[PDB]
Amino acid sequence: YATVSKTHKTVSRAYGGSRCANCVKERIIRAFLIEEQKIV
Amino acid sequence: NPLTHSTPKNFGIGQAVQPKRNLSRYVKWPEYVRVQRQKKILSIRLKVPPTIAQFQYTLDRNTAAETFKLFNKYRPETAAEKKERLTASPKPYAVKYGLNHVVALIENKKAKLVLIANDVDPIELVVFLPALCKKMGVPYAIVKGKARLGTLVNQKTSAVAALTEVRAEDEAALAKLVSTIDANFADKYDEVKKHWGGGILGNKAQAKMDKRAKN
Amino acid sequence: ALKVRTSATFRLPKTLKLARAPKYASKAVPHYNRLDSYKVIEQPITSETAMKKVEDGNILVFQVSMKANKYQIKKAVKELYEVDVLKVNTLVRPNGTKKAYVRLTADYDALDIANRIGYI
Amino acid sequence: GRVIRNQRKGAGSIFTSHTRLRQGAAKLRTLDYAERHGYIRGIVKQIVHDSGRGAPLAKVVFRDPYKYRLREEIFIANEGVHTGQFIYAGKKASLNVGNVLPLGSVPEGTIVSNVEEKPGDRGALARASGNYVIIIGHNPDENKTRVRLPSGAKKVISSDARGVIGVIAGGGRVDKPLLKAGRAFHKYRLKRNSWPKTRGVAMNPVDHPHGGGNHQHIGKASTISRGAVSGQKAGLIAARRTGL
RNA sequence: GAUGGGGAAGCUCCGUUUCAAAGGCCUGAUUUUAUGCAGGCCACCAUCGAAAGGGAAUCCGGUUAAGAUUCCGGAACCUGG
RNA sequence: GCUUGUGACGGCCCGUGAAAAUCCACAGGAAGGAAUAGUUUUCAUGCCAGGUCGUACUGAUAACCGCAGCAGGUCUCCAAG
RNA sequence: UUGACAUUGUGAAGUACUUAUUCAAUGAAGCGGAGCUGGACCACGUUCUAGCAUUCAAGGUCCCAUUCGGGGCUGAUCCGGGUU
Ligand SMILES: [Cl-]
Ligand SMILES: [Mg+2]
Ligand SMILES: [Mg+2]
Ligand SMILES: [Mg+2]
Ligand SMILES: [Mg+2]
Ligand SMILES: [Mg+2]
Ligand SMILES: [Mg+2]
Ligand SMILES: [Mg+2]
Ligand SMILES: [Mg+2]
Ligand SMILES: [Mg+2]
Ligand SMILES: [Mg+2]
Repeated sequence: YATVSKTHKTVSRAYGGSRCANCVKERIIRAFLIEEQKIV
Repeated sequence: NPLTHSTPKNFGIGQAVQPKRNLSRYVKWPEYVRVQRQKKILSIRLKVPPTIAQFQYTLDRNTAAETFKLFNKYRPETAAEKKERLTASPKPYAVKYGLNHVVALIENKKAKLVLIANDVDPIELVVFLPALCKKMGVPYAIVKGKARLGTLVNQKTSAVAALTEVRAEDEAALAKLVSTIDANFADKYDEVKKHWGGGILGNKAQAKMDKRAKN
Repeated sequence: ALKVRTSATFRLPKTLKLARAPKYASKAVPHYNRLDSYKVIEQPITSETAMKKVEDGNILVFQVSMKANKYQIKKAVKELYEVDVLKVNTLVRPNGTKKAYVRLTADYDALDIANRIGYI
Repeated sequence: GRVIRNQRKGAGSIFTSHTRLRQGAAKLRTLDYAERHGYIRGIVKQIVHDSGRGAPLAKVVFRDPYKYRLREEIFIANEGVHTGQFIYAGKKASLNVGNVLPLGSVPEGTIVSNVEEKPGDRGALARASGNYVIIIGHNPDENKTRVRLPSGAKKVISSDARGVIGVIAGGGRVDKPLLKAGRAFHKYRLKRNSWPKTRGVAMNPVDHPHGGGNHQHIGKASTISRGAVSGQKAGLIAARRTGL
């Protein structure tokens, strides 16, 4: 992995080469809803 | 004002990471530090025999300064002025020091005032002096600091200091100090001999005992 | 007041360290170069197989000291024989000596070097 | 005679525990400020098998109060605990399965497991699968708590000792017969070298106190006193009674 | 299997992070010379242990009496700078 | 079809079937930065260097061990009709 | 294994204390006492959710001598240095 370019090792999104798209989607939905519940 | 905002942090249990606080009470000190601190505590927790307990009383700051003021006027000759004298001389007046030297002076009733250090680690060296001075009628004062006594004799430590002869212009000052010093040490030696020191409790044990007595 | 200690762990303090200033020399006479060019290159090897590599392969064969590496062999040949070296291959012979295959650059001919050294 | 089998085990050469595949020592958190005053929330990451242990283990992640990182704790999982569940540990934790509470902050008849004998030893009692501790009394003036142990014994423990609400998972394991020597072999392959066992009466007198004779028999009473020495304690040690 | 420590008349025994003040890489500060001095970071604390476990990177053709994925020709690749 | 590699699955356990070096990504946003000028050596091309030790041969009814050129013993890969 | 003596001290009456000794834990983090605030002697920032939490902390206020920033107090109550 040290010889290849970075474009082969990541995806143009948050948590690109760490978490898949569905898990990133769950993180965002959970973050928004929980913080809204905190205010109320 | 329109850009800066106030965001106080919550430092309760389960909240944000705790800030940096002073933890000097909880420092794991080196072994030698703990031993010298625990040695101080242990000698206070136990009952102290009167012969040792008499050394907890020291001359207070006021007349101790007057005492050292008189003794500083009889400094022993230094090596620098030793050469000048050697290269026909008036009779010298100086402070006598040295444990063996001073003890012999006391036994011959030649010492007029004896200063005793209160922090001699081999305490046996100096523990018998108050009784010896009392027996021989030589006034004595337990003073604070073996390093301070050494300063006026050009030594690191001295552990004892004595005046045997004084100039005629300082006899009045010496006589006044003897009266004050006698009232603090020589006159009260009889009852201090019957008092046991120590027995002090720790901070937490003291509060626990007070709480138990209260309720 | 006292120092504020944010950590409960006590560490050994950093103290000044002085460099050595000896009052007499350790040996007072430095040793000369233990591996000079004459000690690296011991003697050429003139076996018939070695001679074939000279004329054909443009390669000089030498017996070298057991303590010399390829850097020292290349340096020794350049100053002893005023030639450029392409690469050096070495091996330890079954009799306990080291043999080096030294190949010169294209600008030099090994045969002309060999007869100048004295062996043909 | 020679050194008998049970004496040789103390040297610990070939009789040590086989711990290559162990997940780690199963312990509670270290008793800290958050535990003794409030509560701290942890998250169950996974429930995994541990070699040589019948009961499953739970991996619970807590946040470090004093610096920014995560801390990993290995617990013995109780029945009902699942991945993604929040675990609350402390003096003010709720009375729910999987929560860790002091024994003095729970009502009478509570079922607990992984109970501390002393505050801060991180769990000593009721660790095997299907076992639990019943709390049967409180002594607030003496700060003590009376409990019942899986063996049936009654013990008095400090009220500051911690425990986990619920029963250790994996119960009912010993009700299934092993049914053959092969499964016994694999059971102890990951515990220690204590299987198979040779009967003493099948040995020679040099090997065992039960050895020898023209018939296979013990020859003297197998009840051995507590005061006997090593090499003699083979059989029923300090037996109060025998028989069915 | 050293060290710190504790045993043992002693040869030596225990123990491997242990009741220890246990160690060094990013750079700032200096243009007297090379590293004194300033915040912070990190506390993991010897070492040995696999030519079948883990692991950066090479291939084909030709060549000798006996050498080659090691030499020759051609064509590649990795690491450090 | 044979040998071998591999993929998606299924059966089995009171057995659920190593560790570490090492490499990469992300979160974070300390600093560093342009207009007559700077930055990227995770894009392309170009330059230099890569030490030390092993390397022949037998591997067995004759090169190993059994007193020996002993019908014994001694781990493994390739496998045509 | 049992008794005696030594280690071995301190206070009361017909068990109590602490300092020796012993056990255990923590890269010795929040102990003891008091004082605020609340409630009725107790509490005094966290419980629908597999998210997130780090740069002497933002803010408030007091200094430097304005430049790119630095220094106190407060935020985060005092007291005793007995790690628990
Ligand atoms: Cl046996
Ligand atoms: Mg070689
Ligand atoms: Mg038999
Ligand atoms: Mg027998
Ligand atoms: Mg018998
Ligand atoms: Mg050893
Ligand atoms: Mg090694
Ligand atoms: Mg060959
Ligand atoms: Mg070969
Ligand atoms: Mg042989
Ligand atoms: Mg032989």
